[PDB]
Amino acid sequence: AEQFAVGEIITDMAAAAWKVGLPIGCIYLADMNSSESVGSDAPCVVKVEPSDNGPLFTELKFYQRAAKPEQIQKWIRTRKLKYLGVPKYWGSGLHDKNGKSYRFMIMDRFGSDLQKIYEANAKRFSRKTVLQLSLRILDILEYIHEHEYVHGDIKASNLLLNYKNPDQVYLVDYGLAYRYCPEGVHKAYAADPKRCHDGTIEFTSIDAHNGVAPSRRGDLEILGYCMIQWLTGHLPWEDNLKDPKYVRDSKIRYRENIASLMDKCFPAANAPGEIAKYMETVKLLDYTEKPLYENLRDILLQGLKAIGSKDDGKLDL
Ligand SMILES: [Cl-]
Ligand SMILES: [Cl-]
Repeated sequence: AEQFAVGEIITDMAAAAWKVGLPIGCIYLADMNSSESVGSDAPCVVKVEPSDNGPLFTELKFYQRAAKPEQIQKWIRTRKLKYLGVPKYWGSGLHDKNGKSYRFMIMDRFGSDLQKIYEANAKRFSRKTVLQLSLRILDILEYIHEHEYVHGDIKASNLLLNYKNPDQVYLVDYGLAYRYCPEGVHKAYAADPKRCHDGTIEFTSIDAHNGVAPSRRGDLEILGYCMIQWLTGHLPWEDNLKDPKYVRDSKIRYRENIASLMDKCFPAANAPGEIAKYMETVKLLDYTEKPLYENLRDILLQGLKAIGSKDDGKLDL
């Protein structure tokens, strides 16, 4: 069912006016209201779903709580970042059509996802690329964690490049994001009956596989599996993804013996040292424990030193 009449003007709850464009979930190009049509280079998108859609409500709440343009900018200034890969929230509202109620949200428009680019590079990213991606993902994770949320589903298809700057990567898709710490009260080590989702099976955390709610260590664990996938094209459990108990068993055993994971994934060869160190540091975290993000970033910075490079913000894609 069509949710918009192309080129109509929609007004958000803050009375800001936007125009709807072509598709690019149900996502359309959007821009500020003007005499012009919305073009292919539009700086925004409008996400629209029925008002009873759970994920868009969850996502909207995340964006309203943590992604206000001046909230992000303040954090950038105070932590001295070049940028922060949390997309900006521009507004939202309610839209009725054909007697059905819809929710809509306006957010930044992006370029390509990383999964497309990974597959065009024969399912490899270079070590330089992986370290630079991971540093920026750590900035993002620290931010969202400090604002009471975990993502639980970090992967290359949820990483998008700035439309005007291909060295800036953004983490998208908060429809299934979890408020692990509402009002500073950490959730208990247990399943949340309100949350069904377990992340993406090849990348998800051991906590998720055990059926408990995702926490901060889980996000960092997910990023660890992504790094291996990106560097090598593979994960050990990739042929058993229809069998969750196998995937969990494998992740548990490999966490208990990280050297065996390194031998498995970097076979007959030295493993890049930063990856084992990253994983050893994450392994030390308890469920409720606050990560030492700077130490994790130091581990990756040492990997850049090791290859004759530095954090110059260049993703080399
Ligand atoms: Cl804040
Ligand atoms: Cl291959």
